[PDB]
Amino acid sequence: KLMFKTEGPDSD
Amino acid sequence: KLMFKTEGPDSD
Amino acid sequence: GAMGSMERASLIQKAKLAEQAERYEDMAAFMKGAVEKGEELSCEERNLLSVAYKNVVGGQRAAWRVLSSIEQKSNGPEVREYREKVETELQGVCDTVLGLLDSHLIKEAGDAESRVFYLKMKGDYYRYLAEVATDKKRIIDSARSAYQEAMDISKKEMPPTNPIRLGLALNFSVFHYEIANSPEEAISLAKTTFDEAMADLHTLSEDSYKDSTLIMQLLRDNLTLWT
Amino acid sequence: GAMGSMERASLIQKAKLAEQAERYEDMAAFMKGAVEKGEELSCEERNLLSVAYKNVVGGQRAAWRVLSSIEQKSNGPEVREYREKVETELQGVCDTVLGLLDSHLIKEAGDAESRVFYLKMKGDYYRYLAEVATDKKRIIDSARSAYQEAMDISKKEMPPTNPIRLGLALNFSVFHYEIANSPEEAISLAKTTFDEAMADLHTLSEDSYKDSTLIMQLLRDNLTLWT
Ligand SMILES: N=C(N)c1cc(-c2ccccc2)c(CCCN)s1
Ligand SMILES: N=C(N)c1cc(-c2ccccc2)c(CCCN)s1
Ligand SMILES: [Ca+2]
Ligand SMILES: [Ca+2]
Repeated sequence: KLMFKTEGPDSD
Repeated sequence: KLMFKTEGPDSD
Repeated sequence: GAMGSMERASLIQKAKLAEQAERYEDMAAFMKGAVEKGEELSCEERNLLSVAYKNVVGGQRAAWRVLSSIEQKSNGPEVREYREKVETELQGVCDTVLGLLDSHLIKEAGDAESRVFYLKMKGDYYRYLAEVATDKKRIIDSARSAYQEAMDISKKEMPPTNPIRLGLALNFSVFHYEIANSPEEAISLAKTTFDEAMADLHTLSEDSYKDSTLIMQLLRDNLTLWT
Repeated sequence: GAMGSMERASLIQKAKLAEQAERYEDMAAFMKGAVEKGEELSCEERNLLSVAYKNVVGGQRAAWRVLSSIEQKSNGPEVREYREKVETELQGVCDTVLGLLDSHLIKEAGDAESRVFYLKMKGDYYRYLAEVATDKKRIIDSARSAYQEAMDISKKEMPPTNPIRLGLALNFSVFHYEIANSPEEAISLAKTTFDEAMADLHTLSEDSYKDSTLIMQLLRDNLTLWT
C-alpha cells in the first residue's frame, strides 16, 4: 500500500 | 563496537 | 501488572535506555508501567509513551499489509490464520493504548498540550483498528470523534504553528483521505492547516521554526500525492 | 510446546510468511515447532531456522552493545539491571537454539551439508554467549570445539568453494580474532580459505560462482580491516 505521511516514527 | 563480517543476516 | 514493583523514575529512565537500544516492546511496557503509577505524564513522558507504541504498532501494521496482500493474491488456511494472528496482536496493542487513555490519562488531562496529545493518540489508534476492521462504522466514528474533539481544543487553545496541532491535522487529514473516504475533506484540511501555519511562522524562534516546518513539509508531501 | 497442534508443513509455510512480514520472533517460534516434530530438516528448512534465530539474536546483540557501552560510560542500578534483562533474554535464545541442536538435530545429521551446518550454528550461538560472558573459558572452548569439528568435516567432505564451508571459516576466523584473542590465527584462516576458494572457482557454474564469491568478499572485507 502507498502509506501517507502521519506524525512521528514511520515504523511501518 | 566495530562488528566484523560473519555469515548471513547482519541483523545486529 | 508486570512493572508494579519498579519505581516510576526507573521505568522512565529504562524507557529512555530502551529507545536507544531500539527495544520498542520493552520501551512500551516500561511506559505502560509508568502510566499505571497513576500520576499525570510530563511532555517528555507523553512523547516516550507515544514513540514506544508507535514503533510497536508500526511493525504490526507493516507485517499485516504484507500478509493481507498475500491473502488477497491467494484468493489452505495458513495465510488467513497467520494474518489473523498478527491482526489480533495489533488489536491487543491498540486496545492496550486505548485502555491507558481511558484509564485514566484523558480525564486527568486539563491543559491543551496534554489533552490534545491524548485525544490525537485516541483517534490514531482507533484509525489503526479501522485499517484492519471488516462494527467498522463505530470504530471509524470513534476515531472521528477523538480527532474532532482534539481539533476543536487545538483551534481554540494553540497557535496554528503548534507542532501538536500540526501533527493532529496531518493525521486527521489522512483519516479523512483513506478511512472516511473523504479525500476532498483531507485536501481542504491539509491546505488550510499548511497556509495558517505559514502566516504564523514570523512569530517563532529559529528552534520553533524548525519544529513547525518539519510537520508542515509532511502536509505538503501528502498534498503533492493527493493533487 | 506452543506449536505441538500445528502441522509440520503449516509451520514451514508460516515461517516463510513470517520472513516476508519480517516477524522474526514468529519465524523462530514456527521453526522451533517444525524442529520439535522430530523429523530431519531439508536444506531450505535449515536455512529458515538459522535466518529466524540470527535475526532474533541480532536485535538482542545490537541492544546489548548499546546498553553495555552506556553502563561502561556510567562507571543508580537501572543501566546494569536493564543490560542484565537483555543479556538474560539473549542467553535464553542462545540456550533455546543449542537445545534444538543437542535435542536432536546434530546426532541425526549424517550428511556433511547438514552436520557442518548444525555444528557451525552450535559454534555461532556459543560465540554469542561468549560475547556477553564474564565459566567464560568453558563457553569459549564449547564454541572452538563445535567450530573445529565442523571445520574437520568440511575440509574432508566439501570442496573449498562450498558456501557452508566458506561461511564456517568466515565465522571461525572472527571467533579466532575477537573471542580467542588469536588475530594471527584469524588472518591465516581467512587468507588460506580465500585463496583455496579462488583456485576452485573455475569448477563452478555461474550460479555457484555468485554464491561462493559473495562469501569470499566477506573474508576480504575482514582481511582489509585486520591487515
Ligand atoms: N524521547 C524522545 N524521542 C522525545 C523526547 C521529547 C521531549 C524532550 C524534552 C522535553 C519534551 C519532549 C520529545 C518532544 C518532541 C519535540 N521535538 S520526543
Ligand atoms: N528462506 C530463505 N531466506 C532461504 C532459503 C534457502 C533455500 C532455498 C531453496 C533451497 C535451499 C535453500 C536458502 C539457502 C541459501 C543459499 N543461497 S536461504
Ligand atoms: Ca498462526
Ligand atoms: Ca530491567
